[PDB]
Amino acid sequence: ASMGTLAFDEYGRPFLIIKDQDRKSRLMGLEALKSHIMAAKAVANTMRTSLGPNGLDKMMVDKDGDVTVTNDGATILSMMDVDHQIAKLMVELSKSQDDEIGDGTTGVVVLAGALLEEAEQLLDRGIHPIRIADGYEQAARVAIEHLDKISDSVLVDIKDTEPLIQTAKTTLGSKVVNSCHRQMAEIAVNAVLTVADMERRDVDFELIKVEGKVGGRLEDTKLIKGVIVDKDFSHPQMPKKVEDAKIAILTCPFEPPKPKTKHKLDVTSVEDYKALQKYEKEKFEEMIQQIKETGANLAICQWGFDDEANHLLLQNNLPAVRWVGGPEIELIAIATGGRIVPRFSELTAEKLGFAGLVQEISFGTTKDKMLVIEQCKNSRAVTIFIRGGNKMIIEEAKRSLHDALCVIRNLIRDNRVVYGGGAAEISCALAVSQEADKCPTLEQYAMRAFADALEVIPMALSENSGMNPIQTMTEVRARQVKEMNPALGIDCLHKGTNDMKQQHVIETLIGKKQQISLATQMVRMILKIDDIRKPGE
Amino acid sequence: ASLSLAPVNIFKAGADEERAETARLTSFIGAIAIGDLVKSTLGPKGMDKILLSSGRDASLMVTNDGATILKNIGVDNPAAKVLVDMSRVQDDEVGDGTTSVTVLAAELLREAESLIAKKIHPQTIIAGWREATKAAREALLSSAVDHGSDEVKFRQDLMNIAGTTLSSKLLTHHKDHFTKLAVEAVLRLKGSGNLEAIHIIKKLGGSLADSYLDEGFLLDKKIGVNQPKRIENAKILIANTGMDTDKIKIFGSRVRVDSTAKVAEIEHAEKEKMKEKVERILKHGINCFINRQLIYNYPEQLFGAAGVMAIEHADFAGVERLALVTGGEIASTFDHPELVKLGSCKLIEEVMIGEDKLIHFSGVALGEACTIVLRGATQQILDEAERSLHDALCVLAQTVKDSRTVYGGGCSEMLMAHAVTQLANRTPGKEAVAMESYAKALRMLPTIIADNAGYDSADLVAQLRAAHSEGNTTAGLDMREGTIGDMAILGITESFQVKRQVLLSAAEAAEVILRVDNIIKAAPRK
Amino acid sequence: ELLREAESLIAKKIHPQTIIAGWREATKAAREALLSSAVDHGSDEVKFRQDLMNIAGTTLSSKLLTHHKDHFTKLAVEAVLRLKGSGNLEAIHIIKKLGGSLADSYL
Amino acid sequence: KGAYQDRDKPAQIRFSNISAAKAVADAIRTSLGPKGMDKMIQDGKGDVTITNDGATILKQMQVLHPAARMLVELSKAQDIEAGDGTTSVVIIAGSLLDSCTKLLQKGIHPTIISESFQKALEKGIEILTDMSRPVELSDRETLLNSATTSLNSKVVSQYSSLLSPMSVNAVMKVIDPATATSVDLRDIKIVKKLGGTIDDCELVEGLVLTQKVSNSGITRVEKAKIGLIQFCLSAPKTDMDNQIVVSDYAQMDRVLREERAYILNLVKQIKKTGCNVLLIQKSILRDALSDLALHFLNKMKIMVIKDIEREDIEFICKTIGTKPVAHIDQFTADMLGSAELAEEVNLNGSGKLLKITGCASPGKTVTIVVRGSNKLVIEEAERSIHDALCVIRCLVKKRALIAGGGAPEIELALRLTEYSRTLSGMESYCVRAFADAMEVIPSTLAENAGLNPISTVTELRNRHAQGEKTAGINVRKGGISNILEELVVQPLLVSVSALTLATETVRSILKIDDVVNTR
Amino acid sequence: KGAYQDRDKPAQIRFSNISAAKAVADAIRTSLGPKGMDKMIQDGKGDVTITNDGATILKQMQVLHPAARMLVELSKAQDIEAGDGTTSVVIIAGSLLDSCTKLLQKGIHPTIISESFQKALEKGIEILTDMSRP
Amino acid sequence: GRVPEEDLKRTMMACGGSIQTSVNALSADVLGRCQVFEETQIGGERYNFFTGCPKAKTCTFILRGGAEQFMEETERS
Ligand SMILES: Nc1ncnc2c1ncn2[C@@H]1O[C@H](COP(=O)(O)OP(=O)(O)O)[C@@H](O)[C@H]1O
Ligand SMILES: Nc1ncnc2c1ncn2[C@@H]1O[C@H](COP(=O)(O)OP(=O)(O)O)[C@@H](O)[C@H]1O
Ligand SMILES: Nc1ncnc2c1ncn2[C@@H]1O[C@H](COP(=O)(O)OP(=O)(O)O)[C@@H](O)[C@H]1O
Ligand SMILES: Nc1ncnc2c1ncn2[C@@H]1O[C@H](COP(=O)(O)OP(=O)(O)O)[C@@H](O)[C@H]1O
Ligand SMILES: [Mg+2]
Ligand SMILES: [Mg+2]
Ligand SMILES: [Mg+2]
Ligand SMILES: [Mg+2]
Ligand SMILES: [Mg+2]
Repeated sequence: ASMGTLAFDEYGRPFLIIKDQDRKSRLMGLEALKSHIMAAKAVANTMRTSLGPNGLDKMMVDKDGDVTVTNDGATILSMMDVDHQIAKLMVELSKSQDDEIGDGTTGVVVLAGALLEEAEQLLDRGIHPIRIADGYEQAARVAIEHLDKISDSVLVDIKDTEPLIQTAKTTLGSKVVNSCHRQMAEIAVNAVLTVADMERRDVDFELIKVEGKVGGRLEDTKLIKGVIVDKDFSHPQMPKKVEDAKIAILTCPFEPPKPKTKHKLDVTSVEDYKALQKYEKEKFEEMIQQIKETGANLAICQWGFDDEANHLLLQNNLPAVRWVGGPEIELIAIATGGRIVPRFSELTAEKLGFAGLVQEISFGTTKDKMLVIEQCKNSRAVTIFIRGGNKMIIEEAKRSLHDALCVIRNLIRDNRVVYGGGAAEISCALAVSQEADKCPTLEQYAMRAFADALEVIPMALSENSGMNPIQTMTEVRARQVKEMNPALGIDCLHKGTNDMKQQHVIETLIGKKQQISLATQMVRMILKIDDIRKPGE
Repeated sequence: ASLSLAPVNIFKAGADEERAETARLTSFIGAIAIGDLVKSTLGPKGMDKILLSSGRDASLMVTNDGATILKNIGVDNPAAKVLVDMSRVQDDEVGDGTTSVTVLAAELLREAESLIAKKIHPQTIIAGWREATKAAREALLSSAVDHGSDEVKFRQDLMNIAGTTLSSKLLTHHKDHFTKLAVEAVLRLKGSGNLEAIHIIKKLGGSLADSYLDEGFLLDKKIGVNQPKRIENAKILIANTGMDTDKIKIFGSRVRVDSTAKVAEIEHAEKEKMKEKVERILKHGINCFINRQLIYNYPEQLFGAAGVMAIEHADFAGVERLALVTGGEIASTFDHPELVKLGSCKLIEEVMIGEDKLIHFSGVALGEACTIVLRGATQQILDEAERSLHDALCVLAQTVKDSRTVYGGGCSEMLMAHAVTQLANRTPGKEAVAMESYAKALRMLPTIIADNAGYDSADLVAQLRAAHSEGNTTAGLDMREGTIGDMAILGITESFQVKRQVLLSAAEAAEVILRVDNIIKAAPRK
Repeated sequence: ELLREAESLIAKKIHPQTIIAGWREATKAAREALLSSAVDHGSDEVKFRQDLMNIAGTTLSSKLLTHHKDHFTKLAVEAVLRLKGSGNLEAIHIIKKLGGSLADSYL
Repeated sequence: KGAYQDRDKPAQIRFSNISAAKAVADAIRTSLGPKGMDKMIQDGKGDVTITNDGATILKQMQVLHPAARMLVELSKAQDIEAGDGTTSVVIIAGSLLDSCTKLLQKGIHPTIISESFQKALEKGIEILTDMSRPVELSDRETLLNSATTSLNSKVVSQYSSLLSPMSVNAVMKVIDPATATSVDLRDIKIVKKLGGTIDDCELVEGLVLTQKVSNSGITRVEKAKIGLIQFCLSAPKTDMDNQIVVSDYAQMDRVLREERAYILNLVKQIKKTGCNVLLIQKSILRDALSDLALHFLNKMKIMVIKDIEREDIEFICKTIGTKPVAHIDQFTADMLGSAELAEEVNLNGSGKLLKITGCASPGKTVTIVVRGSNKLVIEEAERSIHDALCVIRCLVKKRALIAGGGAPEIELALRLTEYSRTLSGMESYCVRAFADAMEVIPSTLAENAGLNPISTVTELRNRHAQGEKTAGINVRKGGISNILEELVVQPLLVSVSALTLATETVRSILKIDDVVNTR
Repeated sequence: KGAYQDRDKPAQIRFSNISAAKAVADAIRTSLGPKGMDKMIQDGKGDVTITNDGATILKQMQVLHPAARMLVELSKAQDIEAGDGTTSVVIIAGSLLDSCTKLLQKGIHPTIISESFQKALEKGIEILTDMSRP
Repeated sequence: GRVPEEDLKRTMMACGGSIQTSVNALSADVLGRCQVFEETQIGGERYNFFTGCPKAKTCTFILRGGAEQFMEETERS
């Protein structure tokens, strides 16, 4: 574009102000604003086709050629190798929506792009970009209040989980896993409700292990109330099933003790050598005897062990797992109700965990084995074991189920619920239009633009569903204003009715509010930029 | 406007973003390329490919396995990579169907491109395909038959399934031979699914019919120097001890003395420790000692002086298979002999195969593991025979697990297509036009099977479709003469597991490739 | 489209001489059907003029002149009737003058 | 009108494979038979190789076409199963494929060609078995004749008079002739030593070692008691980390003295058994023979050979009845081997050899010392002697003998022509192709001998039709004759395995229809 | 569900043309009116030209986009027929296309836009004639 | 563990204790105190909150926003 400085002097002497000013570029003012708006519109029009049940996916290829098929706006924009700084800002915006909510990552981008596209026409008419940003802030406040007004509430109890299942089904309608729609919603709900702190209103996702294994069918995905590990029993002649398992969780390798300090044990005689030999033997025997006397029928170590320990476990009928990772050790403890023991001397019958079933699982013609721990009493940990025909659908299933879990988390944090299908956006657009009518200052135009931008989500849903955008949206808006019903939206699935409260299409109020707030704040930060400086090449 | 065709390009130098039609074009072309590649290997009259790597090793493989073919090609189309991974996952789940799932996915995607050209949304298409998948699932499951109860009929079904799995492969030359081999080898597992128990030894030379299934077991390990070579009524100790400069696990331990005499005393004490270990071993009352780890010169000498055949450096798989074949317990501690179970076999000798000697265990106790000696004229023949045997053994194991069987020769695909057709002509809208395409692909499967033989695929598939519409649910392709016949009589039966997996994985991959309307590539790492 | 169908048939394993044979038979059948469906009104002067106006309208429908089709149809028909049966299309000179609307065009 | 066959790449691939295979066959056709010559092969690194062995030639020339690689593997498989016929098998495969050329052109399906070839193969196995005659391993003249036949093709054929009796003695010394069903040629050790000529090759009944003697002055030992020592004669070293901490001046002298005393006690326990020859295994991580130990052994008049390899131990024990000792406590007299002589012999300034000759327990093992004027001729002498041993091995495995000089191939051509005339159909063309393909070995033998191949092969076919089924190409007279008077016989196993493996390789290559370039 | 519109290149081309035209219009928007200023244009040969004339400006800046070339031809036609308004005409064209942007996005067919624009044009000629005075 | 030095010094100034290199004299004068300690989720991250310190001579801003540079310009403001 334009250069930093183009004089070189009114006297002919060199004029060097900035380093590599000749290789550097600069864009200033309205042309800079329009470049920003063009970039943002490009990103938003890329994303808008991945919106809604009839939304399509994108195939992302990384540097090393790995393929990722997804409908998740945050994953798409993260996999996208963007160079434009405004596109980077939009990627950050979507990532922020994903961090805070875990859903809406495409709505935020579409809405921000629409806001900037309307600011484009407002700037053409000559309004100051800061005035545009302030009108957008005003309209965003109005829309947030209207969302709080039209919101509904759902019960987050563990007895009737139908509202939560409906919410999760709405969230998962747009993902490839809608083939197992209700199974996935059920397992997301049961997962969060099993592991969720109702009193604190907190949900720790480290306690939800989402594991995937190629093979089987997507319908085989299930919720394990317990843990799955990628290990097998240490000895090949151990039993592959253990019922009523009393579990000893240990972070001590079944090996002779060893000081952490630099140590040298000196052997100075045949008697010293034989004493050392007998010490080693008796250490192994004493370890196994302590584990047996604790009453355990199963051992789980974190640091692996050797041939003598393995065979002694086998002889003493103590199936054992080794080389289990720290996180899985923690999850097994939490699930079985056991305490992690750092050495055998500290092991007691009360520190043991209990699992009604510990089994080794095969996966066809593979030679790889997995260990399932389940039938615990009150497991505060849980595992989601995902199956499918390829790693692409497995990864998409993982991220979609993450979206569902995050949505249930947002419900546990705030039970208020708005109805989707663009209905909430149409209602907020109506409210913003009314407030713009009551506004007599120059921000009227910015607020009308905000309404026209809010209306892009119903239009996008209709377009992706093949309906005519303008016709469908105007008819449902007219119906909303005539018969007061903010649950009137786009019949994306062609169920006949436009009532999203009847179709059980459900969004989170904090989710929608976060969408609107993030889009408005980022659009403000973009409109406030009027000069770009970048290094050459 | 668009991400790519905008006044500003939003991408780093080297990236790209194919939009709707361009993306669907590259996806369909990649998938259909993969499918056209992997077909012509489909069916009894399918032909093999030469892989001919281009690395500095220039590996050379002659394969008929679709999974192997797809694994060994340099693919750069993302949809093609999807199909490749799908075939790999099929090969992991079951051992057969890796070419049929790929061909099915490719044909479905061809029909989907046709429908897109017919101006049908690639969500109406996926909807209709899901309905068709349901119909096909139900038709297949209703057509399945189970014979696991009847032992004789189950054995016959196993022989027929092995024969059908081998028909397509290089072993069809000696199919009646390798079928019996594979069935006996899978029955020797006694219900277990451990396919590692079935060891396959490829010995260059001899004819492919010289291959056999050892009545006992064979091991490619050596015997010690001063130790016997023949042992009758062998009592065997399978171990995982060190027996090789075996040091006390205390690692800070060091010998620090003031006298070479004391150093010599400590060395003698080490030797005495090894001797006492060997004596504890011999107190089990054994004639053979197998160790997963090495056996050094001194314990070798001790076992020789004791008259024990000491086989060393067997591996984890070696000792597992030996425990399965003899009944012993892999041990590492010898302070409780009453608790260590020993293995038994009537005889252990050394036999010759090709130019190499192998330990031969005859008269074994359990036999829950097997050894198959594969002989052949070329290393390529041997590798393809191993791959084909692996296919057959995996399928027979999966059938012993789930005894449900399903007739082959296109009977199953035609039955599913018949059900999909009923659903289609009873359903309104363009979902019917997509179900009809689903059925067209299902029919195109046996169409390709017949094409690869050289028959009038169109005429024969028309006859099959007419038969399955009339109600002859057991009509299939008779590939001897090139007509239609009764699969129940001809013995052309497949595993319901494998056919269901083919169907479902193909439909799933086609769905996941069809949902794509944009391909955003990132700058190659180069 | 014919070549697309021909690729489909080749994939169906049909010889590209059996295909040409059937295509020649089909061309004969189509020729005869077309020739039997054809109608002539050159005798009746009024109906022939109407057919000329209809043909000009159909030819212009696909083109940028469909905006002023009722105008350019009359233009083209009058200009072709001014030739008095001759087929010399060089006799019809067309002068493109930049400016004015497309409906300002005239004969 | 059947199926159009819209694709031509399968046929192109078949034709390319056939062309590559026929090219390999025609390249090595010149190294077939007694009148065939050798090829020199200079590797990329510059390793030169003169050879007449088909397997060696094909493995050494880095062929690139897949079909040629498969023919290489075929020749290796024939070398394994029979050790002789590695050129005939490749020529047969190439010829069968060259016939598949015209069959494919005629328009027969590759599957039909393969099945008809399997039929012809079974019939040919029948024919060869009918031709064969049984043999007793006691028939030393028959064994000598088999070995001479195997050697006639090789550079070592003027020395056949020397290397055939050796190649028969060696195998007959490493097997129990009454019960043996095979032989392990690792029991026969071959020692290539430059110098002299191939007429200097030797059969040593005892043991031969390239390791040098460490003692100076003690090179010859009569009435030798020999012991294998797998432990180290040097200062003690525990398997654990060991040190000797000195804190007083007296401990230094004490350390030196106790080291001397340890070593001396070791060598005295060795001498006490009567051992005068000591083979010490090779030891990394520790000195197997310290300077003190060598001094003491030499003073005690004991020959010492260290650096024995951990893979030659089983051989040395099998040879001289020794038992390997890994702890000095178990080193006694019953663990020794008695040999009537152990000498370090010099070979006319061309190196040295340790020969342990004479043995009270000479257990089924022999060694062959290969001499020669060049590295190339030595290597080819080794390969040819291996071919002779493998011929004797074939005779041991299958007690059946077949005539040579292209007689089996000609009988095959003839009887399979008859079989083809009887098997009317489209298989008839393929079987007749199989027959005319097997008619190529006699044609090649004639061409290489220098005769008119057409006339010679027609005379052979005519005489075999008359009934002289033991009639072949007499390169000594220059025409056809009863080949048993020339004593050209070979084990039936050679021809049978060659035919079988060639047919399997041809069927495999016919089942191929495409080539991919993986990555 | 109507017609899927399996192809997006038509829409991309429409949007690119509209963008190019709007860019030309916005580039020459500053040379409109009594308070508008002139542009200097240095040809590749170095021939300098200061001007406020829309036709001259557009002919002298070697526009490359097809739509921009067509706007140049439009301004030349206006210079022929009237000799005044060569900037207003280009600005009007660019603005009409900038409106076609949002219409297309709303999902109206270009043919419907064209016909409705013809209707509006006829009505606007009527309105301007009513405004006129002899 | 591995708590940053600045956050430790702020926790000290807030709760009212001292940082101890030795655990041999852990008196109530050196221990700190707050009315509430919690670990909560804040936008994808987990944060430890010490709240209720009445003698606190320190405070901690927690800034939200949709981009790294958004939050950086907020911090600069
Ligand atoms: N079954 C449905 N019917 C109508 N609208 C739906 C349905 N499911 C989801 N939507 C709407 O689609 C919009 C886009 O959500 P989606 O794209 O699936 O998630 P994200 O926006 O997080 O990627 C939401 O605003 C929601 O209201
Ligand atoms: N003897 C036979 N007669 C008829 N059809 C057969 C026969 N053997 C196999 N098939 C068919 O061929 C297919 C198997 O071909 P194969 O090369 O194994 O493909 P995949 O690798 O996908 O299993 C099956 O669909 C089966 O119906
Ligand atoms: N003295 C001989 N007279 C005639 N034919 C011979 C004689 N010696 C060998 N042959 C023939 O030569 C062939 C062996 O040639 P050789 O170079 O060893 O080929 P290959 O390596 O394939 O055995 C045998 O078929 C044998 O019949
Ligand atoms: N003194 C004036 N006061 C207000 N408007 C004026 C005046 N002079 C010209 N204009 C307006 O400016 C326009 C002419 O600008 P000009 O640079 O000639 O553009 P164009 O070449 O497109 O006509 C006319 O539309 C006219 O209404
Ligand atoms: Mg969502
Ligand atoms: Mg198969
Ligand atoms: Mg026209
Ligand atoms: Mg030979
Ligand atoms: Mg003017």
